[PDB]
Amino acid sequence: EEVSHFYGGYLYPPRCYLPKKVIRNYPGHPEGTTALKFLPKTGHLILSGGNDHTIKIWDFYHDYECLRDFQGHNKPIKALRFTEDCQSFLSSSFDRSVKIWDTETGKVKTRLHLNSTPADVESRPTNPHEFIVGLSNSKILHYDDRVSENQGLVQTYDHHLSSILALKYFPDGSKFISSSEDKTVRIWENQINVPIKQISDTAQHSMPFLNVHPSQNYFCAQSMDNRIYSFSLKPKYKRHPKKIFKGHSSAGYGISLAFSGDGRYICSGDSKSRLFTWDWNTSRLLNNIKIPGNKPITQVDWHPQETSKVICSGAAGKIYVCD
Amino acid sequence: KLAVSLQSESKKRYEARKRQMQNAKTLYGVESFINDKNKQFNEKLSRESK
Amino acid sequence: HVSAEQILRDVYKKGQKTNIDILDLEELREYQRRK
Amino acid sequence: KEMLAEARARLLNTQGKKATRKIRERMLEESKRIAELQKRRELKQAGIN
RNA sequence: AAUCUCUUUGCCUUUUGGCUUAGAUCAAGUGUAGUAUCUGUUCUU
RNA sequence: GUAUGUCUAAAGUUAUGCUCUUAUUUACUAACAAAAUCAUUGAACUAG
Repeated sequence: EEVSHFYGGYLYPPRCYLPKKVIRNYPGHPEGTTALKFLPKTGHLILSGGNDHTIKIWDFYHDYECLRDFQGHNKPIKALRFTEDCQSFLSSSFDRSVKIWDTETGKVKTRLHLNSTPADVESRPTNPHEFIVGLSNSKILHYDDRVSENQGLVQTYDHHLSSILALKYFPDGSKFISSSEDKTVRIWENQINVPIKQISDTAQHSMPFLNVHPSQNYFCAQSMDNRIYSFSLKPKYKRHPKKIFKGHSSAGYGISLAFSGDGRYICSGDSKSRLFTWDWNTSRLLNNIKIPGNKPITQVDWHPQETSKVICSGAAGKIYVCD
Repeated sequence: KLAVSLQSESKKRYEARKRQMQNAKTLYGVESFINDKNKQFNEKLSRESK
Repeated sequence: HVSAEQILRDVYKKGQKTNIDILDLEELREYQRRK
Repeated sequence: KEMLAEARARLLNTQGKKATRKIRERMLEESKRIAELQKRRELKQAGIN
């Protein structure tokens, strides 16, 4: 049985620079924060999840209070993803369930009882009804909540050989990228169980995280070799030989990476409680802010409109803002 | 004092060999090689011409 | 001019190409067992 | 120019199929090892030993 | 009397681990695809 | 086409200059492919 509490709709919206220091913090999740995302396009709200099995929305402006709390999972939160219209968000949990939450009323629009851990969930940028779930059993499930047949499971992608690590749609929603514990990255056409591209190499390590650069020309992948690689988003999608970002530590942690609103910079968490930031053109490391708590900072996100406000969190539980 | 003297002399010898290896890895003039072990082998062959 | 010596220097340069940490006793046991 | 490129490539190789597969297998074994520790660490942080 | 760095000498310290008929033969190929790769042009710098 | 190897992921809970867009060149790989001169005929067939 799900529950939700309100504390205030809030969805209506009320050249970048390097961040330099932590300006403020939020209570976050006591046992650790496992998911953190800014509200699309305007970033006036922060959605987060953690080990307390709860999900929380926090105001990024005014009094910085928590506005809505969602309690519908019996185990830690694994992934969180907003829809194109912000009207809903998806949540996955170690309880083997994916739930769609109405961002405003906190009512569950849909429930999926899975037979495997939903390692990552993603929603189609051009259709809020379509969502894909990456499973620990290596399959990727595509659902269309409008379809009642088989609970809306319209497609299954099964070429990966090991647990899915991350999922990321192309900005136009025609194709999506997937990464897996099988050490390969694959690009898929929507609803077609055929990978149009496969990215694999002898020295290429598994990539626990994927993101797309604001220009839509390249995508970046956090790799277990403590490096960030970049790949073209145009046909053949070759790896960019020079845009490699190095300096941080991430091996053994699913550390997220984000891009500045203007795409001038790239930033990422660090396993030693720090926030690194590199120049997108030369890939030179420009800063590494120390975050309180002395715990791995696995969650990092850059505000879509602010010039330099970044948010980060991790095993310490509290959420910190850098600027 | 004995344990410390043995540790310090082992350390000194180890670092001396480390520097010697960096020198060997940067000297040139030896016959063409395709990898580091091949370089060390060609250098060994060169020491026989003495 | 190309030379055999130049070719082999380019071969040498062509061929001449992660720090995990142990956080607790269980990882130390895994590491020691493997070693 | 293509002749020189092919020559440099064939002149570089030194190990047979088995040794080369052992190299790629050791790299894969390491990536599997790190994925195993990542999952174990997430579980540990959640109080699930 | 005790450091530091040079140079020589010594040490070679990641410094070729069997056998047979050189063990044997081959290295002319269409479409499409996959991977790597090449020149140029703008762009990055 | 094999030999053969690997995988199968909850629960049956053990107490705390340097790049990019893109049109080509070259190499390697593909039991993928019934390809028009030289009363209808390679045709289901080849493996350490």
